[PDB]
Parts: sequence; C-alpha cells; structure tokens
Amino acid sequence: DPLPPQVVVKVVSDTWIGCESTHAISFQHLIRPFNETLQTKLLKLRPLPTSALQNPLIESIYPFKYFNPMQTMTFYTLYNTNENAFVGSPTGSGKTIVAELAIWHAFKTFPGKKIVYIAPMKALVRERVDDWRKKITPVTGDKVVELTGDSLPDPKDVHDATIVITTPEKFDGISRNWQTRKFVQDVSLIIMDEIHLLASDRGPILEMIVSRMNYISSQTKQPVRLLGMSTAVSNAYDMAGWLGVKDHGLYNFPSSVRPVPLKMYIDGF
Amino acid sequence: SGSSKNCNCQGTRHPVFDIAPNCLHCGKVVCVIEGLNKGKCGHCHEQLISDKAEENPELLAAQERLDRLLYFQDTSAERTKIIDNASDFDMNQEVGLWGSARERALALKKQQRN
Amino acid sequence: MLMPKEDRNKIHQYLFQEGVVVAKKDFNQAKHEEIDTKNLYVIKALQSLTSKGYVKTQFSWQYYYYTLTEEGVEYLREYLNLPEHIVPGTYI
Amino acid sequence: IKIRITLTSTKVKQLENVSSNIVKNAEQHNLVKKGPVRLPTKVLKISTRKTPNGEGSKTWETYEMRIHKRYIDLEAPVQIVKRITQITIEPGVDVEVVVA
Amino acid sequence: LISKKRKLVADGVFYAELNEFFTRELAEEGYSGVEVRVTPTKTEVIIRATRTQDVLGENGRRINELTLLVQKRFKYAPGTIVLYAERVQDRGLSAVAQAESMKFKLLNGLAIRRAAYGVVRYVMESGAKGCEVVVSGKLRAARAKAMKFADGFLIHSGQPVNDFIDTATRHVLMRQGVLGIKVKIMRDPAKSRTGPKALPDAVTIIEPKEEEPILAPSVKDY
RNA sequence: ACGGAAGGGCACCACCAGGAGUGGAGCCUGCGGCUUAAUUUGACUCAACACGGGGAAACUCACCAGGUCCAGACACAAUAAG
RNA sequence: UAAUUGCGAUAACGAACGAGACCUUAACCUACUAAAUAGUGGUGCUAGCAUUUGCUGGUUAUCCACUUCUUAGAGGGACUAUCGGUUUCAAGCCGAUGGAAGUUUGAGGCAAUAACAGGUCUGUGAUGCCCUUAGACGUUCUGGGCCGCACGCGCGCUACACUGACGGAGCCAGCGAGUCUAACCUUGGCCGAGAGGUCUUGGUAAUCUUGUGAAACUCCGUCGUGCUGGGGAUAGAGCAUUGUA
Ligand SMILES: [Mg+2]
Ligand SMILES: [Mg+2]
Ligand SMILES: [Mg+2]
Ligand SMILES: [Mg+2]
Ligand SMILES: [Mg+2]
Ligand SMILES: [Mg+2]
Ligand SMILES: [Mg+2]
Ligand SMILES: [Mg+2]
Ligand SMILES: [Mg+2]
Ligand SMILES: [Mg+2]
Ligand SMILES: [Mg+2]
Ligand SMILES: [Mg+2]
Ligand SMILES: [Mg+2]
Ligand SMILES: [Mg+2]
Ligand SMILES: [Mg+2]
Ligand SMILES: [Zn+2]
Ligand SMILES: [Zn+2]
Repeated sequence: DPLPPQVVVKVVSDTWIGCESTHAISFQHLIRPFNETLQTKLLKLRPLPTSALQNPLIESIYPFKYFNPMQTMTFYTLYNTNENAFVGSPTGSGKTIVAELAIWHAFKTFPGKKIVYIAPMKALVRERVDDWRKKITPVTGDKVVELTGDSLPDPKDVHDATIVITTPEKFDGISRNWQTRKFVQDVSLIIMDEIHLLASDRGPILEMIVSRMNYISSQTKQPVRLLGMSTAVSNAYDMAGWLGVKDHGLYNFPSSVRPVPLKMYIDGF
Repeated sequence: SGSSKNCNCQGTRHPVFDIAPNCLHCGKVVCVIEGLNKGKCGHCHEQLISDKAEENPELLAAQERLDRLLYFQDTSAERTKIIDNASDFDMNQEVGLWGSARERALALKKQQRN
Repeated sequence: MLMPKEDRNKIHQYLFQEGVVVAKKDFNQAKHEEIDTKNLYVIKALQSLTSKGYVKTQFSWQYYYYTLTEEGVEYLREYLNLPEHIVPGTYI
Repeated sequence: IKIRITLTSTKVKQLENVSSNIVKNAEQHNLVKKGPVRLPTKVLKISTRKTPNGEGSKTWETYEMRIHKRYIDLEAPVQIVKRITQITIEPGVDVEVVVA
Repeated sequence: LISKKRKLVADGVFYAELNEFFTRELAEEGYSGVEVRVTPTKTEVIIRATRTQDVLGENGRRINELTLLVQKRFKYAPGTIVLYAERVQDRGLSAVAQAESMKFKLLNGLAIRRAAYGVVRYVMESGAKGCEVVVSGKLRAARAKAMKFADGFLIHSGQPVNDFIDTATRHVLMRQGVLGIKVKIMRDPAKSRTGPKALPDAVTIIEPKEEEPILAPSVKDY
C-alpha cells in the first residue's frame, strides 16, 4: 500500500562472492485507471427501514423491515435519482433486494413499463423469476414474462410484461430489431447482474449491448438510467466511465467485509 | 449558518454530518457542510433534527453488526492473513525477546536434568 | 567549551532517531532551526565525533549536512542508555 | 466556475505538447473552452565582466533565460475539473490552476 | 506567494544546489548528473549513477539518508520528497563518469600517458564519434605544462557543440599540486533521437529506383 | 624571426575626404609623486590608469592606534568531587 | 572570394580542425491557431455643439463580432531572383528590373593548432610549499584611513553663446524593474516654496506604478553682442531625507 521508491531486481551467484548485479526499476506510469476506487464504511448508523418509504403498497410486503446494512451509500440514492451509478456487491449480500430497486427507481414515476433484467447464465433466469412469482405479482398486480431461447411467448404478453429477464445472447437477437421492433421503446432503466464476465466468452455479448443503448440515448436525446450488479472489481474507474456514471453514487467494497467471514488456505503439489 | 450553498455531495467529497448522517424521509446523505448551514433536507425539505423494550428490537439488534462491519472494515488489515503450510509464525510481538537467548536455557538445564 | 550537559544530551539524542542533522555555517546566529540552542555548539560539537570517527561532514555551500556512520550508532546508545535496537535511524 | 490554468515553463517545445493535449481534452468532452494565450516571453538578462581579476580588455558577457508563459481558461462544473490537474505533469513545466 | 520571475530562478538554483551536493557525496559511486521533476505536492529527483545498489543500499539505506538529508535541509514536509536511483546507460560515453575514472587512475600511480590514453580508447569503443581528454599542470616537472590526448574528430564552432559534445571537469589532488581534468565527448549523432539527428552541414540523398522505358503504348484494363 | 628588400592583397584598433573631438579652463574619478600612525593593495605601450565589476562614513577592510575571544578538532600525560 | 572560399593545374590521394553552415535578434506576411492580463467596430446607458444624417466622448459583468494594429506558437519568405555586359567564357565580377530585404540582408553568440615564463593565490571549503597560530598575520568591538595636497599624467562631465539663455505653453519613445513573513514598485486624497511629509490604493505583475505624458525637440514671449540674463567651482547661512551615527 505505501508505494516503494522502486522495484529492484537482484542477481547473485551461488559459488563466488560479489557476483551480483542490480537494476532499479522505476514505476511512474501510474494513471487514474491504475487504482482501486473502493469505499470506506462510513457512519450510517440510522437506517430508513420500511417506515420511511411513503408507499403502503410495498410496506405491506417484504416482512424484513430493517434496511440492508451493506447499502450504506446506496440506500435511497437511486430510489429517487435518475443518475447512472455502479453497485458492486460481493457475494449474496442483497443481490435480490438491490436488483429490485428498478421498481423503486422510476416505476412509481411512470408505471406499466417493461424494464428489462439481464442475467449472465440461463440458470439465473429461473431463480430470478420463480422466486418472484409469490413476492411481486400477487401484491403489485404486475406480470413477468421470461424471454429465453426455449421460450417464445406471445409478443402482446411481452409488451404488457412488467419485468423481462433475458440472457445477452437471447437479448442480442431481439436487439437486432431496434429499428422496427415496436416492443423496444419503453427502455428507461436496464439492470443486469454479474457484469464482470467480460473476461469470459459471454462478456463480449453483454458488453456490446450497453454501447448500443448509449447510441440510442445519444441519438434519441433522452437519458436511459443504467444499474450494474456485480462483485468487487479491480478496475472500478474504467468501467464506471464506460457506463456513464457520475460522482454521486458508487459501490465498491472489498472481500474484507462479508455477511459471513471467509477463511482461506493455500497448498502446493 | 444560513448559507444557501446546498452541498448535496452525499459525503462523496466531504465528511458526513455525524449527528445527521442522512435524511429520515428520502434517504439523501447530508454531509457536514449541508448540516450546519441548514437543518432541512435539500431534496424533500424534511427536518433532520427534531426541536430497550420501548425501542424496536430489530433496530438496535441491526446496528450491532454494523459496528462489527465497521470493526470488520477497521480491522481488515490482518483479515487477509494466510495460514499456509510454510508460514513460520514466529509469534513474536516485535522482537525475539530482545534478541537474547535465555528463555530456552532452562530447556538445556532440563536436558541436563534428564 | 564549557556549556551545559542539557543540550549535548539533547543534540545527540536528537541525532539518534532520524540520523541526520543540518546546521548552517552561520557563526553566532544563535538560533538553530528546530533546535532552540545556538548553532555555535551544533556546528562544532560534531566534528569532535567525526574527529573520533563517528559522523561525516559536508560543506555543500556552507550548510554542514551531518550523518552518523555505521559504528556511530551504538556509541550514542550507552550515551543515552537506551536498550539495544530501541529506535535507530535505520528504520524502514 | 471559471477555471483558470497557468503554465510557465522555461522550455517551450514540451510546453506546447502539454498545452496541445489540454485544448483537445476539453473539446473531446464537449466543454466550453477559452483558448491558450501566449504572454510575451520573459527574457532574464544578466551582464557581467568576463574576467575574474580586474585586468584585460573590457570584455562583457550577457546571459539570457527565456521564461515562456502560457495559460488556458476553462469553465466547467467541479466534477470534471479535479480530473485535469492530477494528470499531464511533465518535467520543467509547472502547472497552476485557480478557481473563480 | 513567489513571482515566477523569482520562483523558477529559485527553482534552477535548487537543482544546482543538489548537483554539487552529490558529486561531493557519491562521487565514487559514479554520479552522472541529475534532473529535478516537479509534481503538485510531489517533488521527485532522479539520481544517475553506475552502482545503483550502492546508491540504494540495504534496506534502501543510502537513499533513505540522502532523502532524509534533503528532507531536513530544505524544510520539506515529510513524504514530499522522493529520490530515484537509476543506472547510467552507456557508462563508456558519459563525460561526467569518464572524468571520475581519470581522477581514479591518476591517484593510483598510473601513468598520465597510459591512464588517459586508456579512457579515450574505451570512450570511442562505447560509441563516440570523437573524444579527447585534457590534463594540465605539473607533469614530471615543476614547470607547468599541459598535454592533450585526442582521437576521432571534434567541432569547436557552432551551437552543435552544445548539442553534440558534453563537458566534464574534475580537479585532482596530488602532492605535486593540482592537476586539472577537462573532458569533451562527442556522442554519435545517429543515436541523438531528441531534436537533431546529424550535423547541420550533413546533406544526404536517398537513392532512387531506375526504370527501363516501356517503349510501347500498353493497355491494362480492369 | 627580422629587412630604411621585391610581388600580390587587406585593416578608420591605418591613412585619404571629412565630421565630432580630446590635449587649453572648472570639477568628478583613477595612476605616479609628496605626506602621515596608516594614508592597504594588483596591474605600467598596443595588451593599466570611471580597470579589480573598487560609486570605501560603521561594515565592506586587506591598513593605523587601541580593547574583548578562541572556534587548540582529536590523542596522550599531569591537577583533581576535602 | 572576406575566407587554404572556389575554378583549375598537379607527386600526390584521401582525410581532419578553422571559414561557412549553425543558432539568438531585427525588419515581410491583412495567411493557420487563438486572446477583456491587447485592441478594433457595432450595439445598450450617458455628456457637449449644430442639431438634420455628424464630431468628440464616458461607461464593466450592457452585450455581439474581428484579429488590421499587439502577442506568440506553428509556417512561408532570399537562393543574389530575372535581364544585359565581361572572364580559360571557371570560379566570379559589374549594371538594370522586381522584391521588405540583393555591401555572406544588418547586429551578435559561437569560434582552431602553438604560445605569453601576460592577469588572478584580493572569488573559490581549488590547491603544492613557506610564515604564524593564543598579549596569533585567526576571529570580533570603538575610532581613524583608504578621500590626506608643492605638482605631473588618463578615462571623462560642464561650458565659452543669438543654431544662444530664460518664462510660458504644444507635447512624443523604447530596452527594463518592482512585497510574506516582508515590508518592495507606489496611484489618489491632503499638508508643504521646495526638499519632502501623512491617510489610503492596486500590483508576486501583458491587467498597478506607467501612455513611465523624459529630455533634446516645436511655437509664443523676455534679453541683446556688454565676460551680459553666458558659465556656475568657489564660500556662507538655513530647511528635509537616508541611516545608530
Ligand atoms: Mg573601413
Ligand atoms: Mg585624416
Ligand atoms: Mg568636446
Ligand atoms: Mg591588438
Ligand atoms: Mg569599523
Ligand atoms: Mg572602514
Ligand atoms: Mg455609452
Ligand atoms: Mg547573368
Ligand atoms: Mg555575420
Ligand atoms: Mg583569481
Ligand atoms: Mg580607493
Ligand atoms: Mg578603460
Ligand atoms: Mg524655451
Ligand atoms: Mg511605452
Ligand atoms: Mg546663466
Ligand atoms: Zn458536502
Ligand atoms: Zn429528504
């Protein structure tokens, strides 16, 4: 953490004396991307659990009254603001509730929309919907239609669907029709999880999607709110600048803080 | 202080107000600058400061781990430690007993006894 | 010269933890920087240690940079009666 | 906010380089910019006798230091101003900025 | 609050203060110059010497004290000064370093004819177009006389001398008196890579490619 | 290298045509001389003489008449907490 | 040819340093990049005279535009360009036109081999040696002297006058310099013949001193060929400033 004056290499023989040579390697090419953004856990002692929500419709559901502790700088920032921000949450530290802020973000301002969720693997599609069949639809009266490769729902149902969960590859095919697909005009917030898959093969599929919406927002001249769900990521700055997020709101917490402590052990063979 | 500069940094560039870390109505974070100059919220214009059995049991139980989470963050320097199978773990505080060998002299005396 | 033990005691102990002391070649200036004493003693008390092979001296446009040598370290330790490896100037 | 940045290198070639990148850095972010202004060169002359003694034909030298100065005026909200000073540091080319 | 009329003037003297310090401090460690780098809140300096480990030392000792001396003397705030230790590239080309070796060779009973002519062959071997060494003062006699050893070729006139030759002088203490050292080394222009790449009068022509006449109107369509 | 030797060719630190002059008068300043306690001192054609960047009231300062201090580091030996 | 700079002849060939080239500065660009720390025009508020369309103006948060003038950075621009004479018709030279520039465009920086027993120990914490090193040639305090004046020299300034002197008015530059733990450059107000003093001001400086409103200069008046109103050392008296003095 304290940057040393250099990193120096030493070569030494094993039989003679003084058969040594030294090179001092300077490192000065230290740029703002070359850092970890991170955030220190501040004094957020008093939460706004359930009571400070101003919507009795949802206050009657989600019986877990206390607000999430790990959302210190998140809380209600995106609840009212329309500004793109990055939320990196390691492990299962509220991935369900934090992904549900899309209804909190702008659904109250304009209801009956088709905000689209994106998951990296097809396995996440089932859990992101099946677990939510008895949590939102029975109480909010809003239906959710899955859009996958094995499912071909009625397009009128897709238009009337409230939340759409689609893998990037399956989303790519319907993303080929922004010119004429009348389904895709209601995009106000796009949410996706496990956004640090870019090193994988599927990452290129998802990466090109965001740049597509940036052109749509740029060309059509209206803002489209974004929301990133992921774990701790080393290059926080560069991805933040590519999502078009701004200073108010950024979540980057290390593996040091977890809901349950993690123990590690190393071995060789 | 009566200043009209609504510092809505939410603590990003300024220390947060210790007495009023946030807003009780809309969750906006109020820093120290936003705190002294106005007692009202900048977003929803709600007052920040009003002029164990009784308390909700889950409110005080919740903040208990927050202090631990703060403790976890504050005590995160050594949490990256590795047990390994090659770690000597000299278990010394700062020195090997001032770099002097008399604590094990009794072991030699014990060997002499044996 | 004849002069209180309080400041040579201060001088050497100050020289101990960081290992460098700087004193202008300004005679009779009487107020050293971050040493309340006079430079007159700071300038001369040290080449005596250099004379008995303890510290090394430069002029560098009459600024008198000082730094103790390798064996200069221990001599002061019994002079101040600190324990072995208390707080040398070799700290990382 | 009226961000004012001054540049007073002794060297001109690299100063232009560290100035050339700035103006394009403002426009690439689609920001209002007021152009670089090159103040007159400050010439620091010192005329001295050649010889160290007092003898000889009265031969004189003068020595010149050139102090070029450049500054560019920008206006922007704070979020994109703190992201300018911390970069573009090159040797012998000091950079100073004043707000308002 | 210092005017740039005086700030930078004070800035150049800070460099000159530092350089005369090292050549008095690390002379035997192959001191080869320095440059001062200024950064907002960060003041960093690059020390050039052949034995980077000796300039650095165990636990970064030598730099830590040298950083510490500059720390105290110029009243810097802790951590506002950082030293950098680096080697000199092409030690056989740098007049500052080759001046020191001559100051070394003389003190060891080595012949002024042999010792000087030794450095010149290595300088030209290391990539120099020209190089010479001047040694002045009493040499085998109480009457002062100077002998000059040179090889290659050197220019005396024009600003290329500033650009193409570097100067170096190191006095020698000897019990006959002071024997002066003056070294001017002319680097290869071909490796200048910063500004000019050759002498001003150097005019070169790229060789063409000759072509035989077609001798016939010919047709290539697409 | 020198020539009251020759050829050829240069130069307002040479000349010609001329300007403005200095050498004459007052004073400022420098050098020699005289003097004094001292009037510190280097340089004497070009290549010294408003030059030592020297226009010095103290300082500068080296000189004159005087008065304080030791900066003798370090080592050795002597005296020695009556 | 300014040039061991060239043509050429040739017991020499091929090289090298000096010269030149190099670079700094000076004038050209109505061309690129721009600019209240520069300016120009128009437009808002506003002063004066004829008033009718004007002329002279003032105005920082009244705006908008521009870069001719001022700044630079980047570039171009001169190579004797072209024409005519003269020379083995070879380097060149001379004249003319054009050109901002045609005596390497002017002025500089730079500047060799060899040498002086030139100057310097009074720049050097650069040094070899010698003298001294404790009522010291060391250091430091009071007061002198470095300035003393029968004379002789050198760099000089001021003049001996109507191309003048003096009183009024007209009224113009450029290279520069200037404060932080200090007290720098000082506008404006006020006091004071003047010297100068006091209360503030802006300026760490293309933005404040400063248009440095300088002088010699121009015009209108006084004087009048008199060692005179030229010239101002000499002396004496007093008033302020510097700095402990
Ligand atoms: Mg002439
Ligand atoms: Mg004549
Ligand atoms: Mg005359
Ligand atoms: Mg001559
Ligand atoms: Mg005196
Ligand atoms: Mg005196
Ligand atoms: Mg007006
Ligand atoms: Mg012709
Ligand atoms: Mg010339
Ligand atoms: Mg000298
Ligand atoms: Mg004198
Ligand atoms: Mg003269
Ligand atoms: Mg008149
Ligand atoms: Mg002017
Ligand atoms: Mg008169
Ligand atoms: Zn704030
Ligand atoms: Zn609120």
